[PDB]
Amino acid sequence: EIITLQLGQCGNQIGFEFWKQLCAEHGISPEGIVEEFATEGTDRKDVFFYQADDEHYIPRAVLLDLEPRVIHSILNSPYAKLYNPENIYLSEHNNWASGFSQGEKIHEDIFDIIDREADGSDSLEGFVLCHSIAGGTGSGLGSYLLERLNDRYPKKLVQTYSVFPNQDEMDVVVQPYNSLLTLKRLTQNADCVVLDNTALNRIATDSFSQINQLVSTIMSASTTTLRYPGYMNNDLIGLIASLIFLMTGYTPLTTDQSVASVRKTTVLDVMRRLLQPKNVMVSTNHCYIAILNIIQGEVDPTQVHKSLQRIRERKLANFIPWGPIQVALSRKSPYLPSAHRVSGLMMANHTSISSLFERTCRQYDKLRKREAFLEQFRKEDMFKDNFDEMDTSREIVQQLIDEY
Amino acid sequence: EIITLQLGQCGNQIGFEFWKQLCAEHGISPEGIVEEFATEGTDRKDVFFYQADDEHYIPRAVLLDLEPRVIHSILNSPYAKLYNPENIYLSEHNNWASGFSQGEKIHEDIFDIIDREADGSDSLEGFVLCHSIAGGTGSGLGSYLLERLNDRYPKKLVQTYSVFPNQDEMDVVVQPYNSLLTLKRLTQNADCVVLDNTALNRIATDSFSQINQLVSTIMSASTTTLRYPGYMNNDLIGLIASLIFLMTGYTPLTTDQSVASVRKTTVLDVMRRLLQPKNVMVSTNHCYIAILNIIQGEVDPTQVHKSLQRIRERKLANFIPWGPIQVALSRKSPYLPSAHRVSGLMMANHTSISSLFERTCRQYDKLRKREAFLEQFRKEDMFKDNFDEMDTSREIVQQLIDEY
Amino acid sequence: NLMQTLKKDYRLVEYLQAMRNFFLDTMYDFYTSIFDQNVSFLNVQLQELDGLTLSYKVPWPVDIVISLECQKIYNQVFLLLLQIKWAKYSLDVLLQIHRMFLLRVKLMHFVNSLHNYIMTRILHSTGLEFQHQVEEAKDLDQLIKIHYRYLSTIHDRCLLREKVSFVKEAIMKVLNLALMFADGWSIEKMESDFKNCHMFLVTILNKAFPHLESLALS
Repeated sequence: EIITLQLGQCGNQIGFEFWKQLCAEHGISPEGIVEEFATEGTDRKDVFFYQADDEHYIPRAVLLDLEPRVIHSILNSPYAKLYNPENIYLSEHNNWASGFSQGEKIHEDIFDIIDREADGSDSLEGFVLCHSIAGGTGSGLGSYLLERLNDRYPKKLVQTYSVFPNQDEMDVVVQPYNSLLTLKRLTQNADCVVLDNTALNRIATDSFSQINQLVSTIMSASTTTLRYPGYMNNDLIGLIASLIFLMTGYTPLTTDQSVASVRKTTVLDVMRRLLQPKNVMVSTNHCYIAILNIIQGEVDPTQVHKSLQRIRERKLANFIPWGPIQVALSRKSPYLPSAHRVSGLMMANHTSISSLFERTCRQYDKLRKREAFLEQFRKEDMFKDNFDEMDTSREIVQQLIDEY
Repeated sequence: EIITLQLGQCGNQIGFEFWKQLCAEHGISPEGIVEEFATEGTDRKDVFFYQADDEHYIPRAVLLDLEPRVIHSILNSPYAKLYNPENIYLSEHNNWASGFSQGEKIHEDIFDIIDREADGSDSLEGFVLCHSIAGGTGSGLGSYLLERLNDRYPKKLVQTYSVFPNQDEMDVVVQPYNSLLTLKRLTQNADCVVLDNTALNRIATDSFSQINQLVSTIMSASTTTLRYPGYMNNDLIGLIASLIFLMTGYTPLTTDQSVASVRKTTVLDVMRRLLQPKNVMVSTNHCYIAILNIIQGEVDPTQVHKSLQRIRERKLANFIPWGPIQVALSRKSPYLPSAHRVSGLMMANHTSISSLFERTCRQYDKLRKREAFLEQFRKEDMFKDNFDEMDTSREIVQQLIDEY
Repeated sequence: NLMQTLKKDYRLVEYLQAMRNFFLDTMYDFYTSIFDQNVSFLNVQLQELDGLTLSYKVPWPVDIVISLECQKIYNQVFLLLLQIKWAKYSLDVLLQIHRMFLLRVKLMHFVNSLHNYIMTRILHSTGLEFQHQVEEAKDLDQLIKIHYRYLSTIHDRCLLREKVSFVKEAIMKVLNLALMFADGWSIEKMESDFKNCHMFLVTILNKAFPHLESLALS
C-alpha cells in the first residue's frame, strides 16, 4: 500500500490526472463503481485504492492547498464524487517562508488525516509526494510535511515527483529561494523523480492537461509492476535498492492521432530509444549511475539478452569507473487498447543532473549578493531574525554537487 | 537488406516511382496491405521492406529535402500512408556550398534517423543513393551525407543513381561547380550508376513521370535477382565484384501502347540489343571494362552459350588489351503481365564515360578563368576564405580522367 | 477418452497449475513475516537456516501423476528460491561513511542478477513450454514423461544436483556475505574477500553446460 501527498496547484492537478489514469487502467468507474466486464478482475487494487462497503473504491489520496479554486474545480468534475471529502483539506482563507509557517500552524489536522489513512492499511510501504518546488504553496508545505513525516514515521519510504521551474523561460520571480530550500529538505529527508517544464514541453512539442497527462503516464508506468504482481520486483523497496536523484523517459509518448504509424516495435529498438538524451524528459565526462527499463507487452527474454549484448558492445552508454543495468518486465492492463506491440519506460540516475543545481545555485548566488525580494521573508518568524537557514541550505547543496 | 537515401526534387521523385514499381512487383497495396492473391507469396520482401505488427510493410526509405513542396505533394498521393512519417524529414525554412553548410548544421537528426533504420536490419548490405548532381539540394546534401557515412560506416556498400545535367540543352547555371564537387566526393567515397537527362529523353522520344518511370524500371531490374533469390549472384557484393563508373540499358523499354508488335524475342537478340550505343541510356579507341546482362523470363543456357559464342566471333565489342563478360539469369515477378517473352538489362563499365567529365571540366575551366557566380559561394563558411576545395576537386577529376 | 474426462471431473490439469503457482502476489507477504521459529505460528500465517519442508494433498485420480518422490523435488527448488528472495529483500528493505553504498551496488547488483536468471530464464522458460505441451496430452503414460521431463531438467539448469562443492558452494558461500553485511548497519576486509570470491566465481564458472553463459556476463 501507499499514500499520495499532493500540494499546490501543480500537485493537485498531477493527482487529478494520475487518478484518472489509474481508474482508466483498473476499470474503476468515475463514481467509484466497478464495471461489469471488470467484475472478475485479477489486478491488485489495494495498492492505490481501498474498497468501501458500498462496493465503491476510494483513493488513498489527500488534497492540500493554500487556495480553494483548484480543488473546487476538481469537485465540479465528473470524478468529483470519487475522492474522500474527509481527507480533502482547504485553507479557510507565493512564498516558501509563509508556506512553512502555515505548515507549523496546521500540523494537527493534516497529521490527523494522515494517521487515519495510515491505520487503514496493513502493509503500507512508503509515501508518494507530488508538488512543484517553485511556487510558495508546494515548496514550503512539502518542506514542512517531509520534515515532520521523516520525524514521525522513521520506517516508511518517501518518493516524490518534484517539478522544477523552467529556466530558458525566465515563472516564480522568487523561485531560487524556494527551489534551494526544497532541495535542502529533499536531500536531508527524501528517500528518493526530478521533473522540469522546459524539457517536458520540449518533448511534448517535438495545455497543462496534456503535460500532466504525460507525467501521470510516467507515474503509472513506474508503479505498474507493483500494481500488477509478477515474479521479480514485487515491491517499491526492490525498485529503490536497484538504483540508489533520478530522471525518466517513456518511448510510446504518442498522441491519440499519431497511431497511424504502427511501427514494428521490438524490445531492442525501445530499450535503445530510452537511452538518448532527447527522450530524457528533463533538460566533466558525466556518466550514469544506474539504469532501469520496465517493458510492457509481449517480451522474449532472448530478445532482451540480445539487445543488452548489442548495446553493451556498441558502448552507447558510459558508466562509473569505480563500480560495476536492469531490465524488468511487466504485463499491460487487460483493458486499455494495446496500440503498442511492446512499450518501454526508463528511470535512471546520471551524474549530469548535477548541472540543474549548479544553475539554481548560480541563480541564487546571483540574488543573495544584492538582497532581492527578502522583504516578505523577513515577515515570517522563521526568517524574522536572520537567514542562516539559507546559508546552510546553500552549503548543503554545494556539498551534494561536490559529492556528485 | 538495404537503405535508400534520396535527396532533392529529383531524388524525392525517383524514390516515389521506384517504390511504386516495387509495390507493384511484390503485390503490396498502396496503403501497405497485402493482397489476398499474394498471401502465400514466395518473393523475399525484407530486402526493401520491413513488415509491421499491423501486417503492413514499410519501405526502408528516408526522405530528405531543402523544400517542402515536393514531399507535401507526395503525401497527398494515394501512396502517402505507405511511407514512415518518422523517417521523412523536411527543412523548416540552388547552391552546393549552402547545401553542405546545411548538412553540417542538421547532422544530428539525419543520423538519428539513419541509425534507427539501420538497427532494424540484421544483415544490412549497403546503401542506395538517388539524387541529382546539378541542383543545390542534391549535390551538396549528398556530398555531406556520403562523407559522414563513409566515415561512420566503414563496412557498408554505397550505391548511387546520380543524374547528370543535360548539356546539349544549355538547367542549373552554376551546374559546373556542383557537378565537379559531387564527382570529387563520388570518387573519394562512393563504392559504385551514371544517369543523364539528355540521352534518357532521347531514348524516351525515339513528363518527368515517364522519365523517372524508366529510371525506376532500371533500378528494379538491377535489384531483381537480389529480391528474387536464385542460385548465383545472391548478393549486391557479388554484383559489384563482377564489374569493378557505370552505364545502363534496358531492352523492353516499350510504351503501354507499343505491345502490339509482339516480336518473337530470343535471348540472343536481346543481349545483342543491349550492346548498341543507342540503348546505352547515357549520352582514342575507347573500349569496355566490364559487361553484365541480367535476363528475365524463360531462358535456356544453351541459347545463352550460343549467343555468347556468336557475339564473340562477330567481335561487335572491344575489350582492354591488358586484361581478360557475364550473363546472369533471374525470374520475373509472378504478378506483372509477362508481355515480353524474354527481357534483358545491361550494366557495363566502358572507358568512353571519361568524355562526360572532360565536358564538365571544360565547362568548369570555361568559368574559373573569369570568376563567374562565385559571390554566393563566398557567403558560406566553406568557401568563405578561399576555394582550394575547388582546385583539389578539379585535380582529382583530372587524375581520374588520366587513370581512365 | 481418459485425458478428455481428466481435464474436468477430477481435474488433474487444474490442480497441477495451482501446484507450481502457490510457490515459485501471495507468497510475498508470507515470507516477509518470516523475516522479522514456531511450527504452528507459520500455519495461520500461510492460511492467511534451510528447513521449512512443504507438502500438499492430492486426490487418488492425480496421485499417480504427482508422486511422493515428486513432492521433494518441488520442495527442493522452493527452499533454494527463498534464500534468494531473502538476500534480495534483506539488501532492499533498508535505505569512508558513504563508502558502504559502493559495497551495496557492487553486491545488490550481483544477487539481483542471479535472481533475474533463475526465475525468468529458467523458472519461466521451461514453464511456458511445459503448459504448451500438457495441453496436447494424449496418453496416461506420456503425461508422466512430459512431466518428469520437466523436473529432472529444471533441477539441472538450476544447479542443485551435482557439481555442488565445485560450483554451487561458491554461490552458497558468497550468499553468506549477504547475511553478514546485512546485520552490520572490517569494512576494508570485505572487498578483499568480495573481489576474491566473485573473481573466484567467474574464474571457476569460466569452464562453460552451455546455458550458464546467460549469467556469465556478471
